Amino acid sequence: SECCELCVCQKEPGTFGALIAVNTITAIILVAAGAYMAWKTAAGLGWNTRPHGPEGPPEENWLSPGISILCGVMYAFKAIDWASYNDTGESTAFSLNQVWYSDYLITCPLLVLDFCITVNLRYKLVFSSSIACLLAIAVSTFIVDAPYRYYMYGIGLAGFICAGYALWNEINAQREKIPDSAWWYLSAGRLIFFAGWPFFPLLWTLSFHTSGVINEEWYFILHAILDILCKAVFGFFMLGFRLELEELDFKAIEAEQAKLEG
Amino acid sequence: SECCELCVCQKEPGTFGALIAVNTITAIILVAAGAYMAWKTAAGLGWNTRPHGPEGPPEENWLSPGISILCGVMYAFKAIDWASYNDTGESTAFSLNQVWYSDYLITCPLLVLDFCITVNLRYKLVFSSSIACLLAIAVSTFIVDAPYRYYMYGIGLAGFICAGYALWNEINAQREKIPDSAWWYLSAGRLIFFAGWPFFPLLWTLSFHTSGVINEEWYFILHAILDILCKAVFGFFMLGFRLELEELDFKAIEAEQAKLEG
Amino acid sequence: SECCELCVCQKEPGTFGALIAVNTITAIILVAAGAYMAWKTAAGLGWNTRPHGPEGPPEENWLSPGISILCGVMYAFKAIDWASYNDTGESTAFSLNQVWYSDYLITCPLLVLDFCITVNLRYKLVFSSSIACLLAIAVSTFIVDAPYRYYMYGIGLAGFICAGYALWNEINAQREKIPDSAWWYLSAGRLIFFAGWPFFPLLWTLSFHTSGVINEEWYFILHAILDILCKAVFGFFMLGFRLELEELDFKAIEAEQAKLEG
Ligand SMILES: *C/C=C(C)/C=C/C=C(C)/C=C/C1=C(C)CCCC1(C)C
Ligand SMILES: *C/C=C(C)/C=C/C=C(C)/C=C/C1=C(C)CCCC1(C)C
Ligand SMILES: *C/C=C(C)/C=C/C=C(C)/C=C/C1=C(C)CCCC1(C)C
Ligand SMILES: [K+]
Ligand SMILES: [K+]
Ligand SMILES: [K+]
Ligand SMILES: [K+]
Ligand SMILES: [K+]
Ligand SMILES: [K+]
Ligand SMILES: [K+]
Ligand SMILES: [K+]
Ligand SMILES: [K+]
Ligand SMILES: [K+]
Ligand SMILES: [K+]
Ligand SMILES: [K+]
Ligand SMILES: [K+]
Ligand SMILES: [K+]
Ligand SMILES: [K+]
Repeated sequence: SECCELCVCQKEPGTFGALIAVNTITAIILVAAGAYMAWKTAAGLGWNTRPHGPEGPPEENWLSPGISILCGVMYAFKAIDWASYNDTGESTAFSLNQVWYSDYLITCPLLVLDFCITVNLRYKLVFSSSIACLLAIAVSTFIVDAPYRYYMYGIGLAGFICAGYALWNEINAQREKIPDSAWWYLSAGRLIFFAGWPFFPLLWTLSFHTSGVINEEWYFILHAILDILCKAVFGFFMLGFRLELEELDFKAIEAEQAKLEG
Repeated sequence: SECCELCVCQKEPGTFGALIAVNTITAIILVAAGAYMAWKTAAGLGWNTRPHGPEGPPEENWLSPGISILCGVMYAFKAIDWASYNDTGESTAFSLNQVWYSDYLITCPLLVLDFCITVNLRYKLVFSSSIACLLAIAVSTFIVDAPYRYYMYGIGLAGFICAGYALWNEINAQREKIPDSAWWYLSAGRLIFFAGWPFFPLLWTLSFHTSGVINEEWYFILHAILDILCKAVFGFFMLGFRLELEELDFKAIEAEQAKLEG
Repeated sequence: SECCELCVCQKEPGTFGALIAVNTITAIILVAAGAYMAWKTAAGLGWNTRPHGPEGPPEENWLSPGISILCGVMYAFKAIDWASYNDTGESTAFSLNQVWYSDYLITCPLLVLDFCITVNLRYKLVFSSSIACLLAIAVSTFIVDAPYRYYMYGIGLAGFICAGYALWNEINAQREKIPDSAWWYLSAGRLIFFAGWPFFPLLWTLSFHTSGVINEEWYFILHAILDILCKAVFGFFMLGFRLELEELDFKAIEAEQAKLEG
């Protein structure tokens, strides 16, 4: 039928509790992580919350909490949607669970931008737009029928590997500048970027529409954990990196000022 | 049926004259207001149209006329759409009247940005993106079915109140800088922002889909007046503010130059 | 029926080879042109590929290759879509051939921006957003029914003529600055802009939905050539302009430095 054997549209009303629970929990996690990040950025500069200043926190210091909070709002909307599936058995009109990877568009162009701004990686906009385009091909690979979904997957994967290589090069060409104390958080966010991301593309090969190992319910459940790790946990490592940099900057400024007085 | 009792889809062909008229009138108003604003910005700097310069009017001086003109084009498209409902009785393919608050997305992210640029309010992009996201929840609250539209409304209203509080704080933390002559126009645009906006959210509670006091025809008619007051009249007050600032700046420059010669 | 007499939906499975071929060829052309442009921008500054520097190529030097490559990816997706029409006889779920001029949105706001950045034309964002809005009216004129498609066409054409006039003025008010060596490429990209663009609007008058001279198959075939000329060939002239400017800049810097040493 319209709903494939392994879809959430074949599940009966009353059997969606797991999905609502997972999505509410992730909404809370993402929103609260983003709120901690927001508090940390507002409260102060470095690890010891040094008073910001007249201009306040930079506007890019809000990109990171921003994504986490927005993804949490998205997940709350998804859980509201899943609750309609539990009752009416037929979703909402505004379902963020209908189009797969449609929310990942926004989130990704915002995260790659974050990384590229914080680490001062070059071609910030280039990278961010490339990822938006590769995550538009991702949506397509879920909608487009069999033979052509694999052709589209090929294009998307080629570009993903190309952009990944270029990104790797950029981070490794900024390693010299990045202090060793701040590199821990960077390498952790990179690890999240090079392992965690390829996971999204490989889970495709075992998905409900491709193979059929993971049914749509469980695919959705797994993409929630992956979002906690991207979005939320990526931002906590990037927040850490930022704070380390800002504490080291405070230290450097204070030392420069000591030498200025002396 | 698909069309609720109090909808424009239940109205017979030939009974849409009022809607076409209102929407054409508002199109004219918004476009002409934006054109006056455009002329004023191009012609000169302050109230006495002081010759601009080599670079010309700043690109942000076009955000304000821009929105008004675009909303007027939107309303012209809406009136064309309403004319098809008057004749064919079944709308156009490209109807800006189908999805409610879908046009408000663009207009709002552009207006909050305007305010934040002109008054130099901090977190410009943050505020503008927050409003875009809260006006995406607004569209949802019109499409999503009963129980879940109120859950979504709750999220949207929470964020609206949060962003409103934050905005209020920002404007009041910039009051010291803003000259008293320019504050008149600011307080008027703020009044339009804190009263006029909450009106949009409260009319929801009495709308065709929520309660049923205001049928979709009249809801549409009221949202046209509200757009004249937001968009058009908001920009005339903001244009006024800008011009006041620019005239005071011209005065300050001329005084500084007199002291430079002396 | 839903498909008009002169549409690609009336063509039988197996008769789409021409469309696939044209769209694959254009995909290759656009991608390869954009890749040459990308190589040229990365490799060096001017015509003689002068080593760039620490910061590398400006982020706007990627807007031009970018569009060409993205339009090539779009056309590859279109050819994949056309192959489904050749086999299944009913398109893909993600068809870039469904909505007419929907891809032109992105491409156009990116190209006008390019021109305005490279030639330092004023009102860059204004122009780019105007074109995005006029190319949203373009999509409408393909979907909206008879009487109202001509009303929308009128609005779109009025704005197109207005923006065209304003653009002409801007380029002619920057002619004095632009060196004569670089003007060749500029006038060629302008020629592509003032002739080539009006072609898009005039082909509308003879299209499958308006008149019926050009059926949708051949309209699609012609819009592919027009994209090679816009996108691809526009960027090769703009790449040329950029390179000329950069070689002249290198020359000027080297002369200034000779005088600095002397
Ligand atoms: C926070 C959101 C994330 C990390 C989403 C990432 C999405 C991708 C890395 C998409 C990957 C792809 C697919 C699974 C579909 C098409 C092929 C790829 C590789 C672009
Ligand atoms: C110029 C356009 C304007 C002023 C539109 C504003 C729209 C809102 C303030 C939306 C308000 C909300 C709803 C009516 C729906 C969801 C809840 C709110 C408060 C976000
Ligand atoms: C690279 C993409 C290009 C050059 C697309 C350009 C599209 C236009 C110039 C659209 C023109 C118009 C229509 C054919 C429909 C509505 C009326 C116009 C003039 C805006
Ligand atoms: K901070
Ligand atoms: K950042
Ligand atoms: K998300
Ligand atoms: K989804
Ligand atoms: K994050
Ligand atoms: K002005
Ligand atoms: K402004
Ligand atoms: K509007
Ligand atoms: K509407
Ligand atoms: K306005
Ligand atoms: K270059
Ligand atoms: K450029
Ligand atoms: K294209
Ligand atoms: K098309
Ligand atoms: K190009």
